[PDB]
Amino acid sequence: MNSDQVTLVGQVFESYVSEYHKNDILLILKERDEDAHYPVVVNAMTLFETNMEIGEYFNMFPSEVLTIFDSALRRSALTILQSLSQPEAVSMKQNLHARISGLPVCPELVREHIPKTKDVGHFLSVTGTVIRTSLVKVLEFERDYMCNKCKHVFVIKADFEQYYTFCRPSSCPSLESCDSPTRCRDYQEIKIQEQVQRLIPRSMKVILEDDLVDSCKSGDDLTIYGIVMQRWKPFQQDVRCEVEIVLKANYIQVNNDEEVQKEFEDFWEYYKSDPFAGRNVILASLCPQVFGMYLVKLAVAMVLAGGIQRTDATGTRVRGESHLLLVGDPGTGKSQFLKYAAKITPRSVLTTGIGSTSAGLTVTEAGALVLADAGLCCIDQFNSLKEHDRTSIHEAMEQQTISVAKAGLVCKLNTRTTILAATNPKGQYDPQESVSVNIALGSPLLSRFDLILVLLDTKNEDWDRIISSFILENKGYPSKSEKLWSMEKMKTYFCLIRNLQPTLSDVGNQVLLRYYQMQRQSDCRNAARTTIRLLESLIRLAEAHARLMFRDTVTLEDAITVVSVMESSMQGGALLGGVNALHTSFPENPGEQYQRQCELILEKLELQSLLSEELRRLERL
Amino acid sequence: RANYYGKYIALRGTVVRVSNIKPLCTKMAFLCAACGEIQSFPLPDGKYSLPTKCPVPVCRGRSFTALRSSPLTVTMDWQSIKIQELMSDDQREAGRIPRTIECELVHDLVDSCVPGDTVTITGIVKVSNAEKCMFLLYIEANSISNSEFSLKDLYAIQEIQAEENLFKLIVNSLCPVIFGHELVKAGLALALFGGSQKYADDKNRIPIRGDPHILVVGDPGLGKSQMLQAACNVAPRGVYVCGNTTTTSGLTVTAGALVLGDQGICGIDQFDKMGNQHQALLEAMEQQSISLAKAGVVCSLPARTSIIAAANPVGGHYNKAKTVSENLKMGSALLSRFDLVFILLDTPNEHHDHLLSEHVIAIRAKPLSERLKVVPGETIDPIPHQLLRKYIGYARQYVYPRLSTEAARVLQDFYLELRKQSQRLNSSPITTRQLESLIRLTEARARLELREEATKEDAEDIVEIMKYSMLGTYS
Amino acid sequence: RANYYGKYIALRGTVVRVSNIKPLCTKMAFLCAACGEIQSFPLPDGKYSLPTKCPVPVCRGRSFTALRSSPLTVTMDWQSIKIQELMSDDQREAGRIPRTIECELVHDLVDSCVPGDTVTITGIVKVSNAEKCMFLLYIEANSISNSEFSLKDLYAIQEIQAEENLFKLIVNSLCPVIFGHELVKAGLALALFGGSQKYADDKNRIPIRGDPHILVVGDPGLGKSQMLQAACNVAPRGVYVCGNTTTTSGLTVTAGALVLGDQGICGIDQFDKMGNQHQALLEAMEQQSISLAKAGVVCSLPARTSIIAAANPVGGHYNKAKTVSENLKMGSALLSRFDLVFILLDTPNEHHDHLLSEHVIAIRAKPLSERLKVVPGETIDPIPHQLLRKYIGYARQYVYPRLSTEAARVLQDFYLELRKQSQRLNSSPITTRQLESLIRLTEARARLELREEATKEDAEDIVEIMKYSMLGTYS
Ligand SMILES: Nc1ncnc2c1ncn2[C@@H]1O[C@H](COP(=O)(O)OP(=O)(O)O)[C@@H](O)[C@H]1O
Ligand SMILES: Nc1ncnc2c1ncn2[C@@H]1O[C@H](COP(=O)(O)OP(=O)(O)O)[C@@H](O)[C@H]1O
Ligand SMILES: Nc1ncnc2c1ncn2[C@@H]1O[C@H](COP(=O)(O)OP(=O)(O)O)[C@@H](O)[C@H]1O
Ligand SMILES: [Mg+2]
Ligand SMILES: [Mg+2]
Ligand SMILES: [Mg+2]
Repeated sequence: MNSDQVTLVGQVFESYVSEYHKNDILLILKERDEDAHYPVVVNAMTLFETNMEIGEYFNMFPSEVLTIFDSALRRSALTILQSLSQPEAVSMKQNLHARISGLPVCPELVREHIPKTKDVGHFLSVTGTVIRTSLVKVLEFERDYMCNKCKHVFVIKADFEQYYTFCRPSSCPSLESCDSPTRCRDYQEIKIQEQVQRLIPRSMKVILEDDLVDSCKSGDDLTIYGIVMQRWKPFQQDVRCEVEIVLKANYIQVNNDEEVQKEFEDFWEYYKSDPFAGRNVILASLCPQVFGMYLVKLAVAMVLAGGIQRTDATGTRVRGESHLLLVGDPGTGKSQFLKYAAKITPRSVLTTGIGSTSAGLTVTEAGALVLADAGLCCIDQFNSLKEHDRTSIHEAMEQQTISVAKAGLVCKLNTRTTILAATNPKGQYDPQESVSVNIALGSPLLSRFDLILVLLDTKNEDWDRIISSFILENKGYPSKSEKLWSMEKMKTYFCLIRNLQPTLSDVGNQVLLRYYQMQRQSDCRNAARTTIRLLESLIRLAEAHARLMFRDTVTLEDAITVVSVMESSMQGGALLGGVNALHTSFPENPGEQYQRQCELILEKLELQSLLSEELRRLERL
Repeated sequence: RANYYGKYIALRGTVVRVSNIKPLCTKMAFLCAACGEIQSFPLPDGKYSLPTKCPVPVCRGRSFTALRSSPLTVTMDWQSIKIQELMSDDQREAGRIPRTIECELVHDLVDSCVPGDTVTITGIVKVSNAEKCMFLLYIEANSISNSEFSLKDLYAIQEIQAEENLFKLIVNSLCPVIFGHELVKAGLALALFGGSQKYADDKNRIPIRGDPHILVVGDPGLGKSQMLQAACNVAPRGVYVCGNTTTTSGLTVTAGALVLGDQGICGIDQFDKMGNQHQALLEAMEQQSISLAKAGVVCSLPARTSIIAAANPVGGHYNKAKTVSENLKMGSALLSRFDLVFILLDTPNEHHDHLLSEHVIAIRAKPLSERLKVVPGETIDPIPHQLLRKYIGYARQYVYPRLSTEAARVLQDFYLELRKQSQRLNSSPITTRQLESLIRLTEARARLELREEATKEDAEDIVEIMKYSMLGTYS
Repeated sequence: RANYYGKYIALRGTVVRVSNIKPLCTKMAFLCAACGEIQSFPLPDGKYSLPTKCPVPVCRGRSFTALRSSPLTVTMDWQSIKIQELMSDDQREAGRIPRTIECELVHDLVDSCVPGDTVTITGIVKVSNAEKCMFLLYIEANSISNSEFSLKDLYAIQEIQAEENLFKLIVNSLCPVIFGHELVKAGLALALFGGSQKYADDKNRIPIRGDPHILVVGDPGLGKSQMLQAACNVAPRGVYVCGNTTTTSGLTVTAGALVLGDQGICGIDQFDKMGNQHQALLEAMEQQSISLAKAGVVCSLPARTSIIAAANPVGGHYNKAKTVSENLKMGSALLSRFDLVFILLDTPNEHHDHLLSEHVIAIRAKPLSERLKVVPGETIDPIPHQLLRKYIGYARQYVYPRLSTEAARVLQDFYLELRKQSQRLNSSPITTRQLESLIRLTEARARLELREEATKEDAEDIVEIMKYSMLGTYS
């Protein structure tokens, strides 16, 4: 390169670092130790837009720029030390480094796939996970060997391209014709596997150096801004030489459009007079290959909504998710719902159940529950799930954490997953002889499931004809209106409402408390659904219903909806009556039904002081 | 073997052993002695050599030093592929696997193939070294394609279509040794062709399988072990497996039997005797896919099968005065998946036994049940199985049948009187699966005659056959 | 990592891989050339070298010959130990094992450590070779010690001792989330501290264990899975293991769970599901030692554990009209070793549920049963668990309680009326273990208040907690 170019580049970086990076260098100067290591973080877009010439000089030879910036940082530190007013609690350090970040979003610099052979000497950005990890080891850099046959000492260095080997020199750079270890560094070796979510992918062997050692973990998402170079091997006569692709790291990250919003507020601002029309439209687009079955489709959305985790200070943490289980005669559509819900959720694992061994349901290696962190694992054929395995999940289903010390290793892992289940009612189902009798599951397990919906096929002469016409005429989506919704829109909708944190209110909790106190003993209090875990779920479902309607303040409507749904969930013994889930259709007008439901609920449980306020609010809208 | 050395030829096969990538160098540069003028010797096929002479202007050569950093060095990709050659012909009884030859992709290729294809490869044939004058054979690829019937095959299939009674000729030629059992052979013929696949609502699809499943149950000695051998023989891809030498690890993926029977039939014998693998194929046959058997850690593979099973009652001979449920040892889950479960009986008649004895000694020297029976005094010469094999392949990839408005009414009416009648009586519960099965079987009787319609007679012919495991039999 | 090269530092850790002993030479001699004058070149750190020059009187050197028999050569011992660092701080959720640094002992040391210790090592840091410019890090020992609280720790523990009601502030601080269940928390607090170990008759001893064992049995949903988590958290050394993924080789030495939880808590959850490993712990918790599991060929190792277990009745909910033995599915051998077995019931009250619901919705926004409760209207701010963790350590190795004459009379009296009433009534037989357990627990109620006595109310506080699994509950 030209002599003036590097000088101008160094001037640019030193000016930028002196203008925008005084606090960090001041902090770095005021530290103990003399010569260990100290990095500096510098953004790229700002200095790229400050001068147009630096970018062209940078993104063609990404080797000299780092050294020039290191020299600029050194001279800046020297200048600051010279112009210092408190030279007592300060120390001068000879080891500085550079770390650039904030690369543009150009398609050819944010490539997700590993380059084949075309990117050598190009600055790239890759993302992926971690598989293997080596040990901390120390290299030798430079020797300063004894001077032979001459006087001036030699400062020969090592070469990276030859696996850190040393070549014996014989031609001295001496002016005349006469021609004849307290240094340490750091090292590591890591393997990166490309993610499958955004895609079998191959592996990238990344090499770390200096401070980057002991800064990565197995099983985390990484983003490295490194250079791509080639590593050779010693040559053998009359064979095929071997090469490899590596990635020298220069920076690391531990990371783990207004149009979509504007569309969402347009949608939930148009539906202002009628708030339940939006909810009806949301529920209709779920699994639109099935006719009817309002309650189950609402329950699936409520379960998939989620909740918030609330951990106490010292040791304890409570559950913040929900679980669902369905029972019914074969041929009702249980598998369709699981298949459809296995796709909307970003991360989901589909398993057979009885065909899955103990290596998946628990830890062995990662199984199924641990592998589905922050996701949803679907469970099928729960009738005979290998009773040992069927009972060895009580710990991880309620405490969200496994605690195993098999073979004297003492390993602890985290698992937070919503479980969906569907099993056949072995034996001819009866209206009486509650689920604990027909399916014969233990009471401790038949308490952690929030909603248990029962499906029964009975004698009717209308639903059969409607479903026969639906199947035969091939009338996909009988509502020919072009509202629908695409699957990507639903995925974005359910991936965006997970960020809101609703807060409880006073017109709310009183209703749930009175309902729980009333239900704790009416005349039979069932046998297993009247424990303390009932109220712990009545809040998690009422809160989840509030995150599907774009708000963060629970009101009377959410409480009424959740109470009605959960009361309908409890088959047989109840306080209003049981309604079959399958024989339910979308109401033509939801406002009148909501008003009737509120008037029916708020009379026998004495909260009449709220009914007047609610009717006044409903009238004035 | 020997002669085809350095001669351009062409091949055809599949891919099973796609490997990783690793670069290689072909024109890496060398250092120069004395003066400058470096050079870029064309090193051949990745074998290190030395420039014993250098052209240069003048003087001596040598200059034996490597300079593997200059931009003069050029690199390119590499790959390795193994090809297994198809069944083709020469059906020798020996269990010798077909020979395999390796392939090498040079540049701008790679990631153009996936495990399992049908590819045509043309390239030069060279000889490797150091697998010591002991070498092997491998081919350097030059062009790759991706994805055929002869003219005579077409002429034959049009003449076969030209027959006046195509259904009789194909139902009475599957197995001519066995006498009688018209309806079971008709059901097997219907199963061989198959139905259509529905991709409705492309954005989410959730596809539904389009093939039937038939189980045969009856007394021993009726001959229900050769109607299946012939059916397995006449198929583009088939496999026959017993019910005692296989386990859960055998039928499913560990490449199981179901995977090998993709787009074909995987008929299983001695079905009743299984007692531990019953709950291992419900997911596979219904989900139309199978996942990994190691803790269920994704890695799913397609498995399209048309499983055909034959079994005997639990107590040997089946007595006539009991209930049907206890004589099969099957739950309500696995008994409803199958479309047709034929029940056969052995009764001591007079005329039928006489005719059967006459046939079995001579070999060693209107409802849809009589129009198919052969009245003696005519020639019903069967089509060779070799020609019938080439017919199914043409049928299954050039015609996609669909239902018509007229035919759907009959199926709907049948379903309506079936449900309202059997919802009170005691029998297997009738779900919505039977409505889909009737559609699938009506679609099935449209690929045998090479048509794309649904006539009223088409739907009427799937009513009489259905009344052989349903109501027409439970009594 | 890099900077500390050849710099004197100090360490602290545990020893786990004591190795064998093999000698090495440092002052080996060499032969001389021409004339005599054998020399004793200083060979450095066991690396063979050659004396290219010999001082001698005059003339050439060479003399490259070994003479490894003269008494000039000396030999010295050697060893190799690895050290793993303690938990210390930085409680990251990541499961990375602490870094291990090797150690080397030179002379006059060796046989100074055994597997399992707390040692401080000071020595120079050096770099090895030939694990090729690739090396590792190891430390040459210079001095060894064997086996501390800061002054602020003494001040803090003194201030906590200065509390006016020390019992309440520790019984209502183990887990503040759970409402109610005061007696079980008191029992857990008593078990956490422990008692005294009796070495009576030192010449033969036969030591008797000096720690209790607690079991909790009750209906599901009462919260008996977090009071144990909190108890395990506040301990100098604690391990928590489920009862499902562990086998006989897991709990016992195959390094089992019990040996790892030496001098601490090894709480086990889901105790009822175990049906095969029951008979593998009676010896372990009774004899206070465990031998080898390979044919029992000696090789014993200490294991002091304070097992805490929580279990579920066999029939889910526990019915109120049955016998106690059938609702537990436990014999008379594994039911008598435990000192206390709390039985909890779930009944639908009107005030308790009203208060509990208010507490659980607010969190998301005289006999020894009333003096421990907290009435509304005052602050009971708990001690942070970090400070309480360092209090048990001081209370465990600086105070040894001893029974007094006055307190023994009450225990003897209680045992006397217990025996004459268990003679006739039906219950678990009252063996001689009850008196020893009462002595152990009365000793326990002398270590929480940091005292060495046994006064009357100390012994009276143990007759009321005892009446919650005994007679006070059998009805
Ligand atoms: N409302 C409906 N509309 C269309 N098809 C349906 C409907 N209900 C059920 N089905 C059919 O029933 C099948 C569902 O079977 P399913 O009951 O999930 O099996 P399993 O009992 O093994 O879970 C689907 O293939 C679907 O075609
Ligand atoms: N209709 C028939 N014509 C000629 N042979 C028959 C007929 N039915 C049965 N067989 C004879 O019975 C044998 C088949 O026995 P099979 O009934 O398949 O045994 P399994 O009941 O164990 O399957 C064949 O060898 C065949 O010769
Ligand atoms: N007194 C209480 N106060 C607050 N939460 C409670 C109380 N009792 C039980 N819980 C709730 O019950 C859960 C504990 O369940 P638990 O009864 O330990 O299950 P198991 O019976 O299987 O051990 C906790 O998450 C907690 O939130
Ligand atoms: Mg299913
Ligand atoms: Mg057979
Ligand atoms: Mg527990």
